[PDB]
Amino acid sequence: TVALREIRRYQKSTELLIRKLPFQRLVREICQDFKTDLRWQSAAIGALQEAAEAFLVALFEDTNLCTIHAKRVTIFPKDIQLARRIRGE
Amino acid sequence: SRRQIQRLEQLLALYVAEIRRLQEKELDLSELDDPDSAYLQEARLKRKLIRLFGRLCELKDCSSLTGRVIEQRIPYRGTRYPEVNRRIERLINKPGPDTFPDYGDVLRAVEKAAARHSLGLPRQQLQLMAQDAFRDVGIRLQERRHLDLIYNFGCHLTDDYGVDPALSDPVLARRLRENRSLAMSRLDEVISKYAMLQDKSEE
Amino acid sequence: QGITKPAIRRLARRGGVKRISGLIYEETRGVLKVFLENVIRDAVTYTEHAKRKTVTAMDVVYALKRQGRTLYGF
Repeated sequence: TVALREIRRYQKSTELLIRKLPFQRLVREICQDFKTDLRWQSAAIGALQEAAEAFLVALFEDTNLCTIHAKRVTIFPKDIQLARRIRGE
Repeated sequence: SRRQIQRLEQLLALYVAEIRRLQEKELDLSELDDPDSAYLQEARLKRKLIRLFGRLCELKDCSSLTGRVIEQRIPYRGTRYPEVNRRIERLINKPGPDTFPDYGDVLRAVEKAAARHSLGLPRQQLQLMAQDAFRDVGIRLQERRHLDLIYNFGCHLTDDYGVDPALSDPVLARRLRENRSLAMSRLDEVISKYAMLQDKSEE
Repeated sequence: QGITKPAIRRLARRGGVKRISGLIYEETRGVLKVFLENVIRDAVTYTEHAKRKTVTAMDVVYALKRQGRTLYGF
């Protein structure tokens, strides 16, 4: 019998917003640039994707939290930068 | 029927086993170029498993909820005014993944609640109220998403274990610190790069 | 070819940002790549220190813990 925690994990995995093959290939490219020949557990790729998507989302959350305007408002690179200086690290 | 349910549970267990086996698979660089690689096959199995769980719950006539923290209602009690609070709560509890409000949404909520009930609130106090609420719930939503992340992170391989090897190895620790410096720098670089592109595409 | 604009827009929206400018797409790709470079750099450092030929999920976890608040509390 499968416990709910397992189901929770797998469910979270199906909710990722980035296509899995392009992500896999991005990892591949980076390893090529690093000139590293190592193998990778499929689990490690999954970990990388979940973490990366979390990092990006947190970046936008931080920008959102630092933008106090209330006009219809577009986020630019400087907003990103400011939010990172304020809420980052 | 009991037999059907039992059967579905067995199938769930099967898919879990297969997924674990795929998770342990060691991909070389070639396989990282493969659209059919163990990673993608794993993802497919996960989808199958989730659908199956749906069917299973419909057979038991129980909810299909998995007990994710992210599906819990987030209360907002922050002000003296229950009407404002209520609007804020309904705002951050909207159906779907994309619930996260911006400041404007929060301000508009506070204003509509203050007008509907004629609370006689000056714009300075309305604004400070909105700012504090937006901060509260923004931080709350962030931390909830974070909790959801660390709750569901990893697999059976990370279930086993554990102590960071760098704590017993000063050389490794040094290398990791240097790596950290490099990391922070490169991040700053890409960020400021696009900021400066913005500045040059202004003036 | 790379990661796609609707996905980037969805990532932004998940954080409460409804509207992003034109540069945000390319910047998001760049930040994604830089982040991955950092995590992989640390993970590979762990794998090579242990004289191992495959980067494990544990290596990536230990790497992630050095990236700031992301894995905090795990």
